[PDB]
Amino acid sequence: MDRAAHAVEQWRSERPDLDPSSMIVLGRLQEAALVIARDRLNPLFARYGLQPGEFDVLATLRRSGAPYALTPTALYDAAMISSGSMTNRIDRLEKAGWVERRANPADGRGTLVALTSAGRALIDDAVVAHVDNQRRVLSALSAAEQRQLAKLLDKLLQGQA
Amino acid sequence: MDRAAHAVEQWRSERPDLDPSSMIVLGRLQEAALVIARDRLNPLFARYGLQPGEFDVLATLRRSGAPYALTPTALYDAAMISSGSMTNRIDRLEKAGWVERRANPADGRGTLVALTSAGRALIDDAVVAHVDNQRRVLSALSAAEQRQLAKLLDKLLQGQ
DNA sequence: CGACATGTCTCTACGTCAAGATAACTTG
DNA sequence: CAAGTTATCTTGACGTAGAGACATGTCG
Repeated sequence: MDRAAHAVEQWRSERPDLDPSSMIVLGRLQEAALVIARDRLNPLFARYGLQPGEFDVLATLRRSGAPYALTPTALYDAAMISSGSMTNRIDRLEKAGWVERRANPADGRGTLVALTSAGRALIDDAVVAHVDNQRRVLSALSAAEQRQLAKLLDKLLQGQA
Repeated sequence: MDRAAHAVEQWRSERPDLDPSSMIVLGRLQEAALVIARDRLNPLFARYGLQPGEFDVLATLRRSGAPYALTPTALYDAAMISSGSMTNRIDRLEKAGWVERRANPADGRGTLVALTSAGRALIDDAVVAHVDNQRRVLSALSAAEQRQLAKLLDKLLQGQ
């Protein structure tokens, strides 16, 4: 029995008026996200000098195509964090020399965050190591099992939408 | 296309030398965990005056049975957080009157964190709402799909 | 226009990790 | 005993939400 299953057995004993079965799937979802980030993905980003959120900004800039420049709002909408938290991520990356701010010509309120050449070289390198890492994380599942997990998670996400 | 699928399409265009397929399942895993906690689970805990980690401690104490008393170590092992972070959680709950610290008779180094009557009443109500909340969250999946999701996540966790 | 909305940062306040401290426990 | 380990808290550092501030964009 894993953590989620054992916790459900305790609740079945302590509150027989309750059906706590839902705790298994959602507990394992939470635990999987935490463990995979903490033990597998984040140490790799750290070897490149990046926090996970910093890797995410560089990846979002890079995959958006030349000239690898996005507004803070596009970045925080993509990252699903607050505007102020995105300011902090940009500040860290800017000080490290991986991105550069400039005025957005399209909007007087705006800023464009752009990859530097050094930032682009870093993420171009890290993304390959990252995907290799992700594949190893998933290797306990067959190809078909990974596809079905992706489908089940999409159905669950569409449910929230 | 959802967020993960669109991100993968961008990578396929920008780095055709790369196979970014793994990003779909792991991106959706991360997004699902965040969105469900942010939009569904954590607001409910807040209605009871609890942070998610505080709910978790009270739940761990309650489900362990009378006298609902566990050591900080048993708690932080169950929560998968560090010892110092568990101190903070206990501090918040104790100040709020939901738990009480006492010396552990079994270990001179140790403490027992125990539910108060008010803390037990709080978690006994909140856990019912929480389970109702979880079931609605999962209602987009059939019973068989939820079982399959649970099995696939267990296989993935054992892999780690 | 003035009223309202948005982009973005600054700021407070909090949960978190890891390192360190130290009393007490374990081991041999 | 003497050395090593564990329980637990304290502490510095950092990411985070979201309120607030303010310049600039949008609306009738």
